[PDB]
Amino acid sequence: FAVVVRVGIPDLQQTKCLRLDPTAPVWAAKQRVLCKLNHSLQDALNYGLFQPPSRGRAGKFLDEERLLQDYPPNLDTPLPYLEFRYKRRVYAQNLIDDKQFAKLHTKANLKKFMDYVQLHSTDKVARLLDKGLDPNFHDPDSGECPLSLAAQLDNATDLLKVLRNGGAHLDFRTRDGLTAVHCATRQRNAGALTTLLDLGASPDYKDSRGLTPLYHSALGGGDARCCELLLHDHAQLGTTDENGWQEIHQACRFGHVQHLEHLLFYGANMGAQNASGNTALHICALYNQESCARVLLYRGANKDVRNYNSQTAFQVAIIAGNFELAEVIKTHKDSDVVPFRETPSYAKR
Amino acid sequence: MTEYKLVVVGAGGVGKSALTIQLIQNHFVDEYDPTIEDSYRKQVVIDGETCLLDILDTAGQEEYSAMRDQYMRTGEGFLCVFAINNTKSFEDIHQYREQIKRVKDSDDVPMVLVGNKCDLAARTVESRQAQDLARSYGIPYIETSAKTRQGVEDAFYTLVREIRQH
Ligand SMILES: Nc1nc2c(ncn2[C@@H]2O[C@H](COP(=O)(O)OP(=O)(O)NP(=O)(O)O)[C@@H](O)[C@H]2O)c(=O)[nH]1
Repeated sequence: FAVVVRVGIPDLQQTKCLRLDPTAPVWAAKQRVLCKLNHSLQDALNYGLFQPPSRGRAGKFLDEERLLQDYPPNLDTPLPYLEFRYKRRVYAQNLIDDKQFAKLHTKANLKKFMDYVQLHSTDKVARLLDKGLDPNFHDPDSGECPLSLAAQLDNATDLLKVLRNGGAHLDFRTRDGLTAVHCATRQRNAGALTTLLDLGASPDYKDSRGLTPLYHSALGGGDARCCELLLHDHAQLGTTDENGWQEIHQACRFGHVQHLEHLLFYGANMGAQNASGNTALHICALYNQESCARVLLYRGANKDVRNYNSQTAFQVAIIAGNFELAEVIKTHKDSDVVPFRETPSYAKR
Repeated sequence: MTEYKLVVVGAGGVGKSALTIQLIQNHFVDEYDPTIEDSYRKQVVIDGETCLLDILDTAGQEEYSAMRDQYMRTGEGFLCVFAINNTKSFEDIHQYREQIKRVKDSDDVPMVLVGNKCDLAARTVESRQAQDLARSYGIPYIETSAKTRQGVEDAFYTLVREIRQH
């Protein structure tokens, strides 16, 4: 259970004592800090828990997806001490003129930098980072950050590696709350997604709404390679939206049959029900997605499940006018089911 | 410039958090949020001098009674807060005063006696009894209401004045 932690917020000139749960993700502790600060900070999602530089150690941001227990507390203080800091560029073992740093980060120069990223001018980007540019910023018009923009370009691996070596945070979110991993996934940029994961970016990053990149892929459809890449890198399944739709519910509503098959192969819970009690098969019946319903039945979905309206998938299909789909459900027999031959293998990193 | 460490010391639900919010954020906290330990810093001008205030809002519950020793050592002055409606808080002030003296190990520590919830109609603590207690202690007594911001600036500024004396 939870422990008393002192969190310092230097931007607010405040300290707060929170109970934080070490057996829960850092993300969860961050949420608790944000709540108790009733006065919302600007671009709050970018603020992160921070381990202050101690003796013979450097300052580091806590990993959002890692459990809080992974960061054992400094014993220097009577209570454990963390800070809540904006995810600014870290110039570890770097000292530069305040005005020179100010000159580097002018609106014009940040726009120039974003132009270099867009033009794929890797060497010019690297030289500016070498001189101390902080890549953790937003373009005013686009709302993109350098890393999120690079993640949408072809052959982005060079830019992504250079930006990360130059201090770009992998979880820096855009004005809309999306990380670089979200952006690569949405654009179906498999090369950029693979490099982000190779660089240590988590596959479970949450957006403003709490939806992960994998969830976005299921909503988006199209080339299913990115979906598979996330799942292969141990992306977590079973994320829900406000109405309790999981990834398979979304894939089924829109007929994204390739996304569905990947999700099912990697262990998605077929019996998960949303707020209405509808399973993925109910969703197929509601939206007349016969291609998806066949996959669900074939892989062993339970067709007997009733929603909270006491309706089976079959009954939902009939009520919706999907008579051909309903006959596929009715006609199906248990002997038809073929369980997956092989269990998934996952990426080493 | 000077830095003054002010510690708000008081029983649970006495208005310590509400007083601190009024001085710093100029706003009244309606709902009941229990405190463990909260710190605020503010730049103010008192008697023609600009001074940084270090304000420590402490926990009224005995659950976090462990932290009491550390904050009493660091803080230069204390605001002992009791609710005018609640008699228990008034009686608890003696314990806090003794602990401050014991940890500080000095007869003279800057202290200010605050009676909160002045606005509440049903007052179970007379002004005179509080004034008598203040006189025995040799420190000022202020009646402060966080809801109307009445005397809030006076109580904190008075304590800064007490700190200046020693
Ligand atoms: N009318 C009135 N109500 C107050 C005043 N101060 C607090 N309250 C109300 O009564 C409750 C007690 O205030 P609060 O600041 O939580 O007490 P505290 O001094 O922080 N004690 P602790 O933090 O240890 O729980 C609050 O929920 C608030 O709504 C006050 O000066 N006047």
